[PDB]
Amino acid sequence: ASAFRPISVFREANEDESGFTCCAFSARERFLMLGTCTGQLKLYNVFSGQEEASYNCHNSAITHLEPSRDGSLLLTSATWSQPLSALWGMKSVFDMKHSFTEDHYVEFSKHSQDRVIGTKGDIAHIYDIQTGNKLLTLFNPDLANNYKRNCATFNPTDDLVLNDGVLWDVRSAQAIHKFDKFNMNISGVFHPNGLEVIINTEIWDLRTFHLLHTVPALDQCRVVFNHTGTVMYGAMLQADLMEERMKSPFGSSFRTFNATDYKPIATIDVKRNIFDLCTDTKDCYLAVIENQGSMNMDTVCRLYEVG
Amino acid sequence: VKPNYALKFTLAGHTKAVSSVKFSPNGEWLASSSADKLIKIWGAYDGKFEKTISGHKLGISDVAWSSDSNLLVSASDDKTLKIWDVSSGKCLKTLKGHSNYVFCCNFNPQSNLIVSGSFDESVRIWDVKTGKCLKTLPAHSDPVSAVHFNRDGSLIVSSSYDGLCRIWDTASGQCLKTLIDDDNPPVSFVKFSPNGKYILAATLDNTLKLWDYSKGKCLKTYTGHKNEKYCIFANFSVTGGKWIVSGSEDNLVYIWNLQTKEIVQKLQGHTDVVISTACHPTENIIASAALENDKTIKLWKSDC
Repeated sequence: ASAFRPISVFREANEDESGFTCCAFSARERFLMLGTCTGQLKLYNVFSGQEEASYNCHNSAITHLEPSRDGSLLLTSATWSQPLSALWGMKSVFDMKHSFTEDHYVEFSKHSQDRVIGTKGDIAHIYDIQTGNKLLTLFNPDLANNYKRNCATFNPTDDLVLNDGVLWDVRSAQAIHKFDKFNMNISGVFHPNGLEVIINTEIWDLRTFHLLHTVPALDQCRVVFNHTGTVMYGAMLQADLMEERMKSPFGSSFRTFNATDYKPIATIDVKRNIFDLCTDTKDCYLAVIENQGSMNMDTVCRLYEVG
Repeated sequence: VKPNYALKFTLAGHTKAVSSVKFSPNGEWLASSSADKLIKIWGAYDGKFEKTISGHKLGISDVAWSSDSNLLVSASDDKTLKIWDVSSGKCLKTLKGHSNYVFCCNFNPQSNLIVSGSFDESVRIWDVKTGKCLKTLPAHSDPVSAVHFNRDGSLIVSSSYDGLCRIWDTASGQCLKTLIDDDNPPVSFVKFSPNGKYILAATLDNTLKLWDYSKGKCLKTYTGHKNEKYCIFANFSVTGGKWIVSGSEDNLVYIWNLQTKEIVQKLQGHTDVVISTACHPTENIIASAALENDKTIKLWKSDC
């Protein structure tokens, strides 16, 4: 994953200032879901570039998507507004199923997608998709690390949760390790292989809690894997000053890492500010949202083929 | 660069305590409201004694314009809001329906809807072109200290003495959110940040907090001033540097740095509690008004 061939681009249709703000390959083949800077969820043919559907989902910019593996459900988070996070049905007709009115970030469980885990500040809320019941509430003030950009996440087998840098056993809802706070914002993800935990630049061992790796270039990055968790992608965030002018979450470049030994592969600078990036289900494509600038945002989805 | 607030013009001629000041959406005029039942206009750079408006029987706590700077809505202690033709001062309409004093009033960006908070312990959405009351929101268990509209107009932020800051869905009237500190001190002022993501809010334990109201967390807290008994109207400052400005109950007006909470500048001079301050949309200008022991306005200009 060092070569990246442009395959197609498209901008938001009918909009002088294109407002795509996040993307995710849908379970359907040739199609990408993009949330937009104005609450909307669009459906696009990643190759033709044609817009296929449009759904007003929130009344503020969409920050995060996650389509379900089976094609039937979608999660969305927003920036401000009620609900902060919503779960949508998608089988032949787009309707809301649930809504998590205070979670500013939501994500499906990993093993069987039988639970949504949502984040509110330093708190994690697991819900149940059929009913919407809050099964758990994971937080511990004696252990909280107050990560500015915390996102509670499930592990591959749903056995564990990580939230504010604390490791939780879901069966007993008992925190089983705090990882020392070494940065102000990044809370960590579980490695897809399930053997290690990546918290900002620290790669910890999940079984011994040993430091296995220092990776300075993952400082402040969000991280995304290829489907097979053999390539790692890191885009670095940017920054709190001043009022607002619709500031892109990431800078202008991203990096690829061997997912196994964290040795670097390539640095990819697209000379444009990145809002989001995602990888497909078949390991062929990386799709990136890239601001072109205006008098204040004008983004285009670029679909790259990985090499 | 730290500010250089310089006292430019002082405005006298108010019979009693003056409670609220504002600059025009154009910034050529300064509108003030007093416990003397009067609304007055002054020269928004030079401070010139303009027209003076009248018709409210009791005191007036606060005064807001519309987008085109053509109508004020005064909120009076006679349970009344009135919309005024700024050009003539001929009261356009007298909004009616609150049960007790009306203390806070404002419009939405399309200069068509009125939002009022009151001691009747409610908030109200009015129609400016007709004056009818659209909505009665049992906003709080107590008198309602501020009401504000965001840069679009689909949210109402409200203050209350019950420590409850609150956010409202205008098009529906639903209570979108409900801020609470872990404690419950009263909140005496609230407004949106000019970028809409955030909320300034004053409380009466000498506190002034900036909030991100959808994540529900306090992102900064400025202090040092005196705010224990009175509802001082505080402001942002995004003309030069990004500041935070607010009057006080030791007859001063304190300014902190927006993003570092530090006591950047102080401005003394008044004789009583500084109850109101506004900042000119364009220029780096500070207005400030105090209660009956002063009964005057005062203007400060900064190079930044």
